[PDB]
Amino acid sequence: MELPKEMEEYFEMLQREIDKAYEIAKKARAQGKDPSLDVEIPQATDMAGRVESLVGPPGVAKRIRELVKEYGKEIAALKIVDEIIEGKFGDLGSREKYAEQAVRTALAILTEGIVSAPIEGIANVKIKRNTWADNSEYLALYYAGPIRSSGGTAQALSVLVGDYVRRKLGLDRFKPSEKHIERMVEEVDLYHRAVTRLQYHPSPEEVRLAMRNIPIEITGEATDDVEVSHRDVPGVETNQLRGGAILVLAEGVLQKAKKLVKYIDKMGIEGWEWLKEFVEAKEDMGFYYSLYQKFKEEIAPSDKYAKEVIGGRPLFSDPSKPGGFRLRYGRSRASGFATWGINPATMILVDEFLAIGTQLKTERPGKGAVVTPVTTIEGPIVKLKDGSVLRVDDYNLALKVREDVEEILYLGDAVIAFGDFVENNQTLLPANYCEEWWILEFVKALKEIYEVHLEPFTENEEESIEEASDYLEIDPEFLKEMLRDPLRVKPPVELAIHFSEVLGIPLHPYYTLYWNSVEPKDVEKLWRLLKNYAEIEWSNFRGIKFAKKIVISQEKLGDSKRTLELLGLPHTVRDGNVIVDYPWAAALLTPLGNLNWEFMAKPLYATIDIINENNEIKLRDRGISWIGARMGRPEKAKERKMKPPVQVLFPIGLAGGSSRDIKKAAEEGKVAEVEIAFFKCPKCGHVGPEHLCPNCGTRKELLWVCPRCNAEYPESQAEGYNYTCPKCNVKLRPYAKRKIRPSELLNRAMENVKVYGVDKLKGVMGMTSGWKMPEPLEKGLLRAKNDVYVFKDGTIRFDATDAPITHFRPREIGVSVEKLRELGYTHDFEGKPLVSEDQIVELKPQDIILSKEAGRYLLKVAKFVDDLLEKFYGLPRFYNAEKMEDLIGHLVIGLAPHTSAGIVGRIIGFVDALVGYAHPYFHAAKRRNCDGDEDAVMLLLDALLNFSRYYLPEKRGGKMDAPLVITTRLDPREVDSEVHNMDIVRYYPLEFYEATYELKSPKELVGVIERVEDRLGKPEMYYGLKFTHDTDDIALGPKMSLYKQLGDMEEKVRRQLEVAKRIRAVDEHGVAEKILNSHLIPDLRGNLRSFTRQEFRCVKCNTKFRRPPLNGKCPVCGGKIVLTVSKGAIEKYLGTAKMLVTEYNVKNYTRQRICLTERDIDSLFENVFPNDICQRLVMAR
Amino acid sequence: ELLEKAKEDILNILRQKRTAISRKYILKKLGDKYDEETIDDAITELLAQGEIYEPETGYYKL
Amino acid sequence: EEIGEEKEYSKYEDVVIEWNPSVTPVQIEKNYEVKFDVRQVKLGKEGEIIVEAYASLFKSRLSKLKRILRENPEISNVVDIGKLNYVSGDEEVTIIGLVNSKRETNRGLIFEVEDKTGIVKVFLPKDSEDYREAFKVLPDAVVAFKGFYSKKGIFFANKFYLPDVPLYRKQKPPLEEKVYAILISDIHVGSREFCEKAFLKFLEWLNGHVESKEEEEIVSRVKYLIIAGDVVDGIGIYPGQYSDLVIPDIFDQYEALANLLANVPEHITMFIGPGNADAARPAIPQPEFYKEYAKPIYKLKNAIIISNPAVIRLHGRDFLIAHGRGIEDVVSFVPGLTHHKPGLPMVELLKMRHLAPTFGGKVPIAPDPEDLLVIEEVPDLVQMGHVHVYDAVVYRGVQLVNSATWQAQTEFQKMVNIVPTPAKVPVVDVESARVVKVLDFSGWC
Ligand SMILES: [Fe+3]
Ligand SMILES: [Zn+2]
Ligand SMILES: [Zn+2]
Ligand SMILES: [Zn+2]
Repeated sequence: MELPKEMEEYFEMLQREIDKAYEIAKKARAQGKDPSLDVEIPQATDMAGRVESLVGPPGVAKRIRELVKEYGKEIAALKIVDEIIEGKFGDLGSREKYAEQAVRTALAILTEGIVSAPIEGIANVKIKRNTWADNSEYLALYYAGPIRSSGGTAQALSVLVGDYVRRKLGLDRFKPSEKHIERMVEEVDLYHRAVTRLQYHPSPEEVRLAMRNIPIEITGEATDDVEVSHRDVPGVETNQLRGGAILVLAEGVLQKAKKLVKYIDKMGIEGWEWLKEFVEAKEDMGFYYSLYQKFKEEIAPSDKYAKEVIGGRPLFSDPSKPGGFRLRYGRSRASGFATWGINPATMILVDEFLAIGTQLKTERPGKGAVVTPVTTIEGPIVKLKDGSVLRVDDYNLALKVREDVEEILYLGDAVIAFGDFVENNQTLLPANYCEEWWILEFVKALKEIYEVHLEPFTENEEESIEEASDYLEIDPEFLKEMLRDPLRVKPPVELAIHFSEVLGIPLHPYYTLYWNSVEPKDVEKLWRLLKNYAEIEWSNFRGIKFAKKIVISQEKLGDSKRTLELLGLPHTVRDGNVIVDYPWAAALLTPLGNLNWEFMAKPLYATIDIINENNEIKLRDRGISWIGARMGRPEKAKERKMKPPVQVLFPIGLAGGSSRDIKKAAEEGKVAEVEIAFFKCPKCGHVGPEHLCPNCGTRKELLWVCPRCNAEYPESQAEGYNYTCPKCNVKLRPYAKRKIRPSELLNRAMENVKVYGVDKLKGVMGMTSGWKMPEPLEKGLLRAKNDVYVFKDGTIRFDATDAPITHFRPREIGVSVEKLRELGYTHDFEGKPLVSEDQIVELKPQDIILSKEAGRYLLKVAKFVDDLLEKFYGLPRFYNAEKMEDLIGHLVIGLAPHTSAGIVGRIIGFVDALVGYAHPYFHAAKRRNCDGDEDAVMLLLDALLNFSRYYLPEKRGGKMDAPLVITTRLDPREVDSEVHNMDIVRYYPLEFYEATYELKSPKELVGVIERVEDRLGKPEMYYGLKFTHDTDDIALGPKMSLYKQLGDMEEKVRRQLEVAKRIRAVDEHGVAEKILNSHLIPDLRGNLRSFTRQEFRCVKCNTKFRRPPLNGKCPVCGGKIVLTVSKGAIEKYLGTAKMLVTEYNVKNYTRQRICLTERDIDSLFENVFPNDICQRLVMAR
Repeated sequence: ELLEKAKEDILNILRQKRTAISRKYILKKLGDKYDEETIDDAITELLAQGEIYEPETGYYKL
Repeated sequence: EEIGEEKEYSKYEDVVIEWNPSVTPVQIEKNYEVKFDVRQVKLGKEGEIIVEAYASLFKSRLSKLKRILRENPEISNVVDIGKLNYVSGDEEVTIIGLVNSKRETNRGLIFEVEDKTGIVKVFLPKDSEDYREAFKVLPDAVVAFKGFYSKKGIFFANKFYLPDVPLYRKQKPPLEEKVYAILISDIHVGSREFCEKAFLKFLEWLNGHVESKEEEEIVSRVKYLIIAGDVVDGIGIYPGQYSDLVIPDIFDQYEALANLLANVPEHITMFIGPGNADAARPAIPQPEFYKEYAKPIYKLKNAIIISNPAVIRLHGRDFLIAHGRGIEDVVSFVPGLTHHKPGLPMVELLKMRHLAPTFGGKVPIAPDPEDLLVIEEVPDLVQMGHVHVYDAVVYRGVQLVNSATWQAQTEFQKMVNIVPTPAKVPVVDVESARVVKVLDFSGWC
């Protein structure tokens, strides 16, 4: 392969910077003040290295690299398993060890070594006997909690790997009894009913079919404390729920059966026929009148997204209702992975409930999405309080006319890519008529009539432009500008009519009204009124006649005014008349022939069909496909703190209070008894919790204790004794319960780093790691001074929502061209040299764009790192940052909460939104989607200096969300599978739009539109991607959602209902009922039910009593006893419920329920202490 | 004679196109066979008799 | 949930049942009196007052049950827990208090008894004669212990007492004529499983449409009829109830109940009390229905509304009537006392002298300053419901009857595996306060 010498240089520069950071990290770590004498984050460049460094076995990288090129990705796993069992990698011992190692390695290879399933999801592998039927050996797999967040596709492959391993080792099947199957059914049903709603709910027949054919056992430890009826089942050691096993069996082999059967047939495994069988068994009249019928029969509305409504989260459009979101096939610069494109104008007019990064609950393509501004598509159409109608297509007009808006007749447009349709396998909804379809028809007509060749969206030859201009009698500059930006440059209405009457193409979509949104009888009445009582000013362009003004009195118009509103026609009301202005009178009167042929209603016909039957200029359906959506989970750009904030990993016990303040304990001179580890100096004999001797200056050795005789042994003698007490023959431990004096330690640290002005220093109550090695207090002092926080492994993290980006302009991120050339950028995406800030530059795979809050936090982190290097380690400073613009060109690590591997990035700019912009490959490398997910970023040097494997929790799940290995190069072939469906074409062709009306599956035209998968393997997968829609700015619009500015629920519901009232495509009475059914009534009923079974708690102590003490005081403290659930908790949502009942048309069931709830609350507290809806209800009946 | 042959050819050109064609196109295509004056006279006579009409100035349709 | 479209239903407005001319009822004077009723007694930071109310409730319960316990002649030399230190080793004493915890060891039982003055730990050895009773006592019940004390801090007991029914009773005077009474409960009007035909046949029976001489004589001597709770199915008791309702409006439910109870003859008096699915208080004790919601059952000329619970005197005998929601607490604690035999749990409730002792389980208790659920005076007959199974037992002279239901098996019941016994009716004799006949209408269902 021949790379353009640019990608190789890019990767070489990245490696140079990584080595530069590692040099100082290694020089600092070798002084001896830290748990290890070397850096604890190994670096790898491909999947083989990650698999070797995560689960082993040693020497697997070479074999993996050979076999992947020889056979492929899938079969190399089987070959590695075969080699492992044969003993080519050493002697492991028992067969359980071989089985466990083989399963872990195979799963790591198949999952590409990123998801933490092989390390933490699988707990044990054991060989068991069928003691109930035949006493034959069978293989069992044990699962843990972390498997519940490992993805559906990773749970299913574990069963396949276990089956292959048990087949290879020479074992028998797992033969269960009826009690086992009944227990599994009961467990699944109980889990769904009690703890969490499963994403896929299988029927008991499916569960029995699955349990009767799986050759391995799927068990695990108890995760939830919910008892099950069936008990004492042989071979199962617990009587509580086993969440991991049931979630695997429900969301793997069942939910993802198609992927599993694909893998099975590709690999060649035998014995999985039942899954294949289950998969295969589970699966006179006008033109537009018939298309609507076929559309409804083949695609039906879905209301799964609107089932639940939370107060403060409005509903924007009803399922498949005109007036909602229009559908436009395309991909913007900053959308496409799972992200929608939305005009900023409709963000404002919905009371700013939508900001950049807000998640939507979509209906048609998938389940969720993220919003990103696109300023080229259309915006809302509004009706003012004086009767005027406007089209809002820009930010400023929306900012100006917001206060005068009475109704939102149309929301606007949504840009959804074709790759989403391919990924989710959704039938193609018929396409609306837009600019690019029209421009393709235009160029095709020119080619067919005058033999002139032109190409949209590019630069054409001058001779062809001149010839076309001569044949069309227009300015060549206008043609050149229209053919390269057909979405921002539009012709006047007379030119559109001329094009339609000369070339034969339909009318321009900009001047086409929503003709199919009204019935033909209304148009007939409007025609009669316009013919009878209207004044029209006519004009002339070249022979052609077009209207210029319409003035008709309001009394004669009558109810026909609603037809104009439903047609989306701008007009004004003044002095008792309605006036239609220049560009829209022609749009209204040209499709009707300037009142030269009479409009008559005809059965089995639509408005556009009647227009096209008798007219010279034809039309197309501007609006035929609509999509609904709902709000959920606003954007996040905050920091990351432990539940009580922590700044040092030093145990303090209860000597610091609730806040766990070490400084407070030092001030009072308290003595704390905590569980900690000590070190011993070889020469002087000092004992303490530090690593370097305060007197000698040498490194100390760990002390091992015996829990019975309490004898101390250094590390050397412990290794000599094989970590066992000679007198007791018991296992030694590295920690013991000891008493420490915080004052002396704090004073020593303060004198060590010359930091004195600290008011608070927060630690932890007790350590979770097995070693229980504490952190130096100087790091905590510096962290407190610089106001930064710490995580469970010693690193500092920042969490933000992720959004895609492929192309950018230097002016959006505040970076000059000179800095870009210093970074390495030299050309734009069309090949021209980089000289201006307005050009568009393609983005490199590992370059990221941060937010401004991220910059503000990382500036503090950089100051902390510099202070640490200067004072604690005695080394030169590294960052030297005074403003956040000084971090441009440095490195970070990206991580996801369910992974054990990170990826290195570079900072090139900042934006003003609350999202994290990066290349789609970057997010795919974290096994992540751009539909409302949040990831983490941390500075590289901080991670290298401060991360340690000794601080990690001992329990399963402690290695999740930790940088165990980081990747330095990005390869699209080993990132994820969703990004392989992303379309990278400049513009969709005519075949797509023509095949859209036939309701074809997206798999029938994958060869027409180029995708990422077609470039895999070749050097062209790193550069050359394209986009369909442009955007002026990627951070234009509101930044914070309105949901964060509201505290009370009454205000939330009031604003939500106002938004529902404003929008035509939302029925406010339906919203009022859903709120009561889903958020308000359940809370009131639950609180009223829990008030009479509550507990009582003392204030001084925290003892819980199941019934009140008789004397009214705590038996021990003597303090006051308070309630747990109060009267204020059963009445907070009652006024809002009464208002909903009294102002909105809800059903009688809900009214009576709320009235009885009010009566019940009034009645319970009886012995302790004319216009209303309840009184009218009880008086009417 | 030449006019009789030319009108049929112009009718043939406009027939297959099935839409309005600019005068420059017919002038360039029929220019080699016939001089400009004869083409203009033929267009005027065809308009006078009436089988074609002129929607926009300079564009001719059946 | 999801409420669907409107539906059309009937409210039994054309159902007329007439008296049979072949039966002439006997003329007997009527002696009924409502001895006890909740409405007879007349009982800033809110949390303070609520805590005070609960404390006063439990103090009142302790005082009442102590006054009951002290009537036992074998109970003497009672000492206060706070004054236990004065007790000598040789001297034996008695302590009376509530029960906080009951834990089982390999050598006996260990309790925690709390009084108004202190809390002490009690040890009952496994060889004690009264050991099985201590293994079945529910928490929040007033018990008594007898034994010695230790300076170590453990009270060593050798006897255990409960407030029970006395073993001797006086023979009441006879009656000039014989009168019967009918006990029913759990009608559940408005449900899809409500047995209309069985109830119509029951109404035809009370009007003298029979085929046997014994039934002819029984129907002519019935003067009372008692209904205890769950007269309607209510609305919003559990999610998905709309799809299981024929009449989804509570006003029309009470209208249908009144229309269907207007065919009871004039010479029969009815006593109706609230339940758990009715328009009443959300926690026991319940004063009465809501007048504005349950008006149609107030206008019947031969019906008087009672409370949950209430005591009714009929010709000199006391009838204790409650819905009986406390049977679920006793079943969940003591092993072996399953459903389908609701008599033994009732015996336990009677011999603890409290209708719902446990607090914090599956029975709600309202914050009242005084405890009205203590059985102050020993009754003659106790009636309950809420379990949907018929049973009858006798304990030391009193009769315990659980009226069946008129609602067939539902999906919720067959999920939890309980089989109801629909359409079973007890007939009691006032002179003896015993069930003498059970009527069966399950064939028509
Ligand atoms: Fe009931
Ligand atoms: Zn030393
Ligand atoms: Zn030892
Ligand atoms: Zn206390």
